[PDB]
Amino acid sequence: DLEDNWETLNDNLKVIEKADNAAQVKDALTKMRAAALDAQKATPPKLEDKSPDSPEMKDFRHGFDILVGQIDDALKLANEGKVKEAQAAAEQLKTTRNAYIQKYLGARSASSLALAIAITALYSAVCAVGLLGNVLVMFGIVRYTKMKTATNIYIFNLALADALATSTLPFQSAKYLMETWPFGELLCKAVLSIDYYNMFTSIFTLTMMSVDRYIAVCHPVKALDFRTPAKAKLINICIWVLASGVGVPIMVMAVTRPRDGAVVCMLQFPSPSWYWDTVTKICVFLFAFVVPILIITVCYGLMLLGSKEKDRSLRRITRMVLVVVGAFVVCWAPIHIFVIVWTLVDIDRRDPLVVAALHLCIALGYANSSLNPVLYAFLDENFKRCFRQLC
Amino acid sequence: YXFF
Repeated sequence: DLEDNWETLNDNLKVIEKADNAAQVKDALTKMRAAALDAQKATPPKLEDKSPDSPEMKDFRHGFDILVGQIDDALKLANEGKVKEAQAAAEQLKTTRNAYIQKYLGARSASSLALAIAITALYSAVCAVGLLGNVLVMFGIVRYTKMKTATNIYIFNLALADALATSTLPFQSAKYLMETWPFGELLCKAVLSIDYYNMFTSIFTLTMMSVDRYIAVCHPVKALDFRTPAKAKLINICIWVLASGVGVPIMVMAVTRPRDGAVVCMLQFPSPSWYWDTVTKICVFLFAFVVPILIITVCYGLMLLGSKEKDRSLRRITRMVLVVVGAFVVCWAPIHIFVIVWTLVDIDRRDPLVVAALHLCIALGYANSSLNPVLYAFLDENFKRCFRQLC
Repeated sequence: YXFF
């Protein structure tokens, strides 16, 4: 609410500095005076919850009574037609603002801190699970010769992308808490492109697992030729190369720049950025979400259409993939919707309940990576055994 | 995902 008011002071100030007449100068002043009075009413973060009559609080409030006074002065001039004089008077109050009140602003809200700590918690929590949980999955598959299944080789691929994903989390946590990116450009590039690799390689593998189940079920004759592990490895590598059609351009495009007191990691789309940004944001929604989903739904639709333990086994393994597919969807469906709203429907983007909910369901996205290894070891018996065998 |  206050930074909003401080925003309109600054903005109206430079409207006066670019003005050509008394009316439009006057109007601007009259806005600032309102801004400065609703700002005076407000308590700022540096003064989190001091005595409503502490020296520092009395002193902050004073700064505004001063500023207002000066606005009523400039407004007396503009009223009398004295434009330039009103403009000069406006110049001196930018300073009088900064000299007195500015020392009270800039700090982070206690709520905001709480969010940051809450995130760091969840992140650390996800991170400790997923990073562990998928290193196990990756270790378990390679080590034990008994585990080289076509579908399991695809899982390896997921456990890899998920692992890589969950290695970036503490860096994001530190970025949130300390309000800056202290890790340098290379690692900025590393972290973002990893975040994109994670989305595509996952959803492409999950499409190919689905394609895999389908040929398994509906074309068991044909399957024997295409359902080998060596080939799954090949498709895994294809999934990665293909994904690099989106991952490498981000690798280059991602960069580190200083902005308004901090260092921030971000994407740099060739101008127009806001357009190309949307372009990509749509493609990621189509080609890493709906379009692969439609394929999966088809694959699964068709399977609605042999020995004792093998028929039971297919069912169990097939039913596993649907859950991980579904579990995936429900984790990412929230955030993929939110981002498309965020970048098309102009809602209110600074609200507590909004920002939190966004962050609190980006978190769900990343929670998908810690969930996976659990689902593997609770819906696959061989995984269930291995995980409680170790310890 | 996502970011600036």
